[PDB]
Amino acid sequence: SMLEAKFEEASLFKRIIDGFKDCVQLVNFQCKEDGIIAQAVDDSRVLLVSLEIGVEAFQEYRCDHPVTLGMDLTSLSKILRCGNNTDTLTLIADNTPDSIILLFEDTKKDRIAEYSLKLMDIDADFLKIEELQYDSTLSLPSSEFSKIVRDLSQLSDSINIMITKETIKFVADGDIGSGSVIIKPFVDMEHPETSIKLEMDQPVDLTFGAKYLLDIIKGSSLSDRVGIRLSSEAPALFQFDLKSGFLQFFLAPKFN
Amino acid sequence: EKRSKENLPWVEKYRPETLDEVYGQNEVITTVRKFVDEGKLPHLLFYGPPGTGKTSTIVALAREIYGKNYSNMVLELNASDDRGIDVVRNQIKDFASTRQIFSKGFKLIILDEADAMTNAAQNALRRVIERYTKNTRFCVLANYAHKLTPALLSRCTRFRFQPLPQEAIERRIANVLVHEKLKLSPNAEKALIELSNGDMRRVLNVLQSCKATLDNPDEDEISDDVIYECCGAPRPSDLKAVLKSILEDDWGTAHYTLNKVRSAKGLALIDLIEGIVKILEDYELQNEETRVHLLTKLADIEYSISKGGNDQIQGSAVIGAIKASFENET
Amino acid sequence: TLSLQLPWVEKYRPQVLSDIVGNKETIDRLQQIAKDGNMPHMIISGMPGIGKTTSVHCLAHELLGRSYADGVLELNASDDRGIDVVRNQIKHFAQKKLHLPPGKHKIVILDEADSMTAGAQQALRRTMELYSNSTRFAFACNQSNKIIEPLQSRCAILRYSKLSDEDVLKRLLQIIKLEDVKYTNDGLEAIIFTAEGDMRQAINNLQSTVAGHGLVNADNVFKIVDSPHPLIVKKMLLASNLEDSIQILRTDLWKKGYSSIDIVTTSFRVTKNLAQVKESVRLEMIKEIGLTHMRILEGVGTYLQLASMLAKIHKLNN
Amino acid sequence: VVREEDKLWTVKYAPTNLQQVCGNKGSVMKLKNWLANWENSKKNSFKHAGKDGSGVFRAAMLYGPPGIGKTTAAHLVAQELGYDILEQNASDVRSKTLLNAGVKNALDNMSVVGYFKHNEEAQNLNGKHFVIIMDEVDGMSGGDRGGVGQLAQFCRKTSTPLILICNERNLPKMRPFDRVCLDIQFRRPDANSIKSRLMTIAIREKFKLDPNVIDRLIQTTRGDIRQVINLLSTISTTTKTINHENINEISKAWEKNIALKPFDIAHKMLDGQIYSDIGSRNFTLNDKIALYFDDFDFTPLMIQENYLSTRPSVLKPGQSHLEAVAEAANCISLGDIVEKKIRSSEQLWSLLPLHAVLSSVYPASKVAGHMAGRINFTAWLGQNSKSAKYYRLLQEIHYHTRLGTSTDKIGLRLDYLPTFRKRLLDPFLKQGADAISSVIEVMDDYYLTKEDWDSIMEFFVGPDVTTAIIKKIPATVKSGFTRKYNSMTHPVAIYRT
DNA sequence: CCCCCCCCCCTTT
DNA sequence: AAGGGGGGGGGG
DNA sequence: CCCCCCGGCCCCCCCGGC
DNA sequence: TTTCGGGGGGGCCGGGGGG
Ligand SMILES: Nc1ncnc2c1ncn2[C@@H]1O[C@H](COP(=O)(O)OP(=O)(O)OP(O)(O)=S)[C@@H](O)[C@H]1O
Ligand SMILES: Nc1ncnc2c1ncn2[C@@H]1O[C@H](COP(=O)(O)OP(=O)(O)OP(O)(O)=S)[C@@H](O)[C@H]1O
Ligand SMILES: Nc1ncnc2c1ncn2[C@@H]1O[C@H](COP(=O)(O)OP(=O)(O)OP(O)(O)=S)[C@@H](O)[C@H]1O
Ligand SMILES: [Mg+2]
Ligand SMILES: [Mg+2]
Ligand SMILES: [Mg+2]
Repeated sequence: SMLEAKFEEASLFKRIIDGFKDCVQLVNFQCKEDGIIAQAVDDSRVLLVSLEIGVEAFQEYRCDHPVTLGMDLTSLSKILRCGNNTDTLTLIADNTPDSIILLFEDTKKDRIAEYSLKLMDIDADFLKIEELQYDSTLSLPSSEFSKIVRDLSQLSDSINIMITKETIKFVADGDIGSGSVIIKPFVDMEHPETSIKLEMDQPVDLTFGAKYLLDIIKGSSLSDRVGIRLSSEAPALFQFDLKSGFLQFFLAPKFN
Repeated sequence: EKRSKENLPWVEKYRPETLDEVYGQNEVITTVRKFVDEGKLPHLLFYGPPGTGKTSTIVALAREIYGKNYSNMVLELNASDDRGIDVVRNQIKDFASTRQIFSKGFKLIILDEADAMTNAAQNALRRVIERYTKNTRFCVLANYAHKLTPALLSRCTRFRFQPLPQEAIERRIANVLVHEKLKLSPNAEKALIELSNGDMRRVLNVLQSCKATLDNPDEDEISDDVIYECCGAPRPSDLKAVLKSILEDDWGTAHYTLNKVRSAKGLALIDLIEGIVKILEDYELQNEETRVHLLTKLADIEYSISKGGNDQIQGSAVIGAIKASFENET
Repeated sequence: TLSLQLPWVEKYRPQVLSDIVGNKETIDRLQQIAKDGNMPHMIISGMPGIGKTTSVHCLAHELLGRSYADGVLELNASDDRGIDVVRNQIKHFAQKKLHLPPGKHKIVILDEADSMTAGAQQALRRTMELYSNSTRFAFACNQSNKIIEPLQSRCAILRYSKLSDEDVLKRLLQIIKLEDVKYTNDGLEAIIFTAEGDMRQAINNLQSTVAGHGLVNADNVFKIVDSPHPLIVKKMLLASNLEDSIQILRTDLWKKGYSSIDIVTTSFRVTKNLAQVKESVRLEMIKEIGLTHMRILEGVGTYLQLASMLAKIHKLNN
Repeated sequence: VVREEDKLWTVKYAPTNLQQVCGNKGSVMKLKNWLANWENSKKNSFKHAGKDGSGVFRAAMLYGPPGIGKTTAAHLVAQELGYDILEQNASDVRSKTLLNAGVKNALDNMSVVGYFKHNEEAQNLNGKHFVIIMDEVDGMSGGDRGGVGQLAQFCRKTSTPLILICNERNLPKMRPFDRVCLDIQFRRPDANSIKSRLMTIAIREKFKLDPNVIDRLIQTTRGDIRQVINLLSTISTTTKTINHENINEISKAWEKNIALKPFDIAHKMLDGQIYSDIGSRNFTLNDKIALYFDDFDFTPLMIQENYLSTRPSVLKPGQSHLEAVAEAANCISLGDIVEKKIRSSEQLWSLLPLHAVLSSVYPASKVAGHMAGRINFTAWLGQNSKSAKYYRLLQEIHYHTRLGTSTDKIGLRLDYLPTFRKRLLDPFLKQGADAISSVIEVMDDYYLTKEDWDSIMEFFVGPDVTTAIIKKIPATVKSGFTRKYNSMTHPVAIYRT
């Protein structure tokens, strides 16, 4: 088996999958000697999910040659639900692969559950996510962003984010009036996790859909803070760090 | 059931329990017996008219194959149960694709009265029959072949149940008279066979009614008079007299004779028409037009009677039709 | 007694494309496709028991070798084939990734596809189009008109014709040799005559004989197999005199147990397919037969009604 | 990774450029012009229509028979103008809920894939836009509830170009798309427009194809290029020469069976040629019954509608047109009785063939010939609906006046209504506005209303038609009548009707 | 720009 | 070989 | 104590010949 | 158009289980 990646507990992989399972259907995983990079595009072709998991997140990682695996997330989640969170989860794939093996092993009861998931043929090529000089680079706690987004979505289906000098406005102008939430760059020493920073280059103003933001903010469980990179005319970048790796959402802004 | 078999109707009390008690179908019985005795039973399609022994034959075959516990080793479905496409997809498929519970053996499925099943279910049954032929066999019973899809008919070996021959009916009547302490005259047996039209149910029901009619069945013999009284059917002499009067007397005399013959025993006009048609079938007419007119007008009168209407007008119509048709002989 | 024996129809089901008789051009085309691969989307149509399912299965087996288990998705009327099934399971199978030799593809076999609803057929279109590089579709049906035009446009039409008497005789003789069956020429003639081009019925009757009487002669065949009643009805309708028609009706149909509804329906069909009689005369006879059929459906299923129908038909043909 | 010789010929030889498309050049040009100028129309809010008239529609509806290049044309147009394609088809659930939760968000959103693919591309302004292609809209079965209406709203309200594709534009289900999209029609391409493509395919695949028999092949597939390419691929496996010798057999084997529509069924059934001896030999009675079954709910209506408008060529010696018409009418009446039997509680659908003979085939054979004029659709459906509406109105009027009269609804129609008119309409034509009160009184005596007044006035026929009479009444009189009625209380016969 | 075949497609709940 | 309307090859 | 999964009615629509 | 019956497919509702 060229590819053998062991997660000490299946909980981590389950949380990672659940983070971006309500917005995409098919994922392409490229596994190389340096780890796993996964890409996904939603049906509407508006949201792009990228995932990076380094070799530090696995107890034992071995990859003789790079491999590509197309997975449907419904089946993957269904199979993952069959393994307890306290078992070690081994992902196994051999040369010329038609399926991937998920092995949930528990040494406490010497119980081994082996599942085989058939791979999907995806012809889409990995979009080149080249570094972009985003105009604004904000970062704020995941809980606060989730609360604000969920509160604003109840009023309007579109949320407008404006970044100006020491001003971050989330307007929700829609059918139910027009509510706004304003936060300022704030720093605390007792609990630095609740600090808000702003590193603009030019003023920014982008409008996004409510459904995409609601799907994106579902990943707050995997990170304590969320980093938002914005540019005058380009997709936003919502980054959630992990113990070893990251989960990024690229959302195409609404027109004007 | 309740109490004992003596409380059952004769049509049910005398239901064959073994293939040796099925009369009048010697070829089919022999073929099926040879098939079972050599382990080469194919899918069966028993096609026949009412009361010929199809259900009895298949039940006896299942009993012979599986013994007394056959009821728990076969899947019997009839028009009284739901047999939709979902039933075929789930219940029949599960039965055909699973092993026996009580004892080892092959699976038998009896789709009695399969002519009452929808076309969709019949189509779904095709691959069920084809795929599980190794361990399952299907038997379907029908009275009307036009209701069965060609695909289903292609998959089944056909056995036709003819109307019961007269000798088989006599043998069954002899067995019944041996069981029930009864005496039957040859004329009574002849009339019973004539009116039965090859149906054993009719024979048994009429015999039971005849026995009930006798005052002292132990020492009273059933005669043709008893049969005609219980069945309320015209006697041959009455039909001959009516026909002779119609064909050889004036209109008033024919009307009077028909009315008197009908009133004497309270006969129905339809039975008289049937008897006269049977009598005239053997007549040798010199002109085809006479037969054509007879058949057409009598069929019209029978159809009119089927919907009710005035009885006297219908009788006069019968008389006039016969007279006009026979006027063409010249 | 409790151990069944495989019927000859299944025991001698052709396992290779070279064992199928009839439709020589189409069979050779299928053999060429198997040899060179690149199977196209196809629809095989015909009438019962001519070798459609056998041909499709043989082609799939020969093409896919040992990859038959994973590369073939078989669905028929006995399986649920609704719109949801087509959208989910068939789409997943088409999107599946499987490693096969250079000239092979995954195969979806929709047997009895005429039973599928219009919505499922509509849903199949873009699935067939987008994934043709890895999946191919083979439909087998009895009535091609049931398949919607868009699906027919995407497939290759293979309309099987009925097996000739020679092909039926050839296959029957091969089976006889492989089974060591005693037979006479007249017995084979009777078997083929009653088969009416249906291989399944021919083999079934051949087994029923021997299984019941040993020697396959015309007599023994006719003691179990009845001559097709459509031919008897045709003889009844074409009889010169009304007396002959009535005699045929009484002896060959009524006294044999055939129901009146069956007789009248067969009369309708035969009159519809009487090419030797003028169309107007056939229309008048059909009107009379329809009157009789309507009377029968009401409950008056008597021999007198059929006799009257024959009398009216003879009146028309005079 | 996919070998060239392992693809279907329809994929290997699929058009790569809009010029490679065969036939329907005008439709392709119309679609290209519509999409090219879509941005300008958006800038003008789709108010100033151009010379072509395509500037007012924000969406296009491509329709035509199968296998002619609609999907290929739409995809090539989308890719030629550097747009990003968002495609949905009948293989995707397209109900109201899913459409609202799906393509609706993308209707006014940018394309992340487009941005990340054309970031380095210069002068690609459309690369970040979406072109929504809704294929197989006609194939929306019960699995897509409300999809047609939601797509119609999308067409009437969208921010990016939207293209819809269907095969049957004349079906009632497609009515909502009547005037909310630019209709682009694709016609069966002729043989001359595809002969070069067939020659190229034959040369590339190493098999002889005679140019003469190409038209016969096109006729066999009825202008389906996909079907003809498939036929060539299937026949070339064993036959290396499609010449005049084998053309007949190939055409007869692959000939299509398209169910005729009601007008075509009526035209063919009434043709006198098929009922001749020879024509009977070619077109048989079974063929006629199958032609009826092609549409068994409209064929009898069409025959009954059009059997009086022909010039028979099958008249028997001495038989006149009127006698044949009478015989056909008698058989149509018998067929109507049979139809009543079929759709009764017994559900005797086994009589469907017999009905076919009594309602369609026999009368047509009696009056078969050449149509004397245009074939007309049945007028029975509209008349039936009108009769049902009038019967409903009569029932309401009867039950409003049921407490004053002594009769059934038929007696009310035949006897009471004339006197009611004489007491409700004539007074207005003699004393003008002085009858108002009197008329109202009459209404109050029978629990009548203004709507009942109009309905009653709408029943009379022949020399008692009130339309002109009502129209000629002075407007002042009618206004006064309405004001007087609306300014007074009236009794109610039935509460909560 | 105009005109003429030549055929196709639509009438239709 | 139904009547009426629309479109693309050829002549003008 | 509250939320989510997925079995069962409930409703609506469309054929029904060879 | 439509007098039953069957079949398919979608929308709710609610029992039960899980956290
Ligand atoms: N060949 C027979 N031999 C003896 N009794 C018979 C025979 N046929 C019918 N009967 C008698 O009539 C009764 C009914 O026979 P069945 O087997 O039910 O006939 P059937 O043909 O299956 O009826 P249908 O086709 O459903 S109306 C039996 O219980 C017997 O008593
Ligand atoms: N051309 C044939 N050659 C040899 N045997 C045949 C042939 N056709 C049919 N049979 C035999 O009959 C049996 C059934 O054949 P099938 O392939 O099932 O016919 P079919 O046309 O597919 O039936 P339908 O259309 O679903 S009713 C086979 O197992 C064969 O034994
Ligand atoms: N005008 C054409 N020219 C060349 N090839 C064509 C043309 N039209 C269809 N084809 C061929 O047929 C194949 C499929 O055609 P499509 O455009 O996808 O079908 P369609 O016209 O959309 O009809 P439906 O409604 O999908 S059946 C193309 O890839 C081509 O290979
Ligand atoms: Mg029975
Ligand atoms: Mg088959
Ligand atoms: Mg298409």
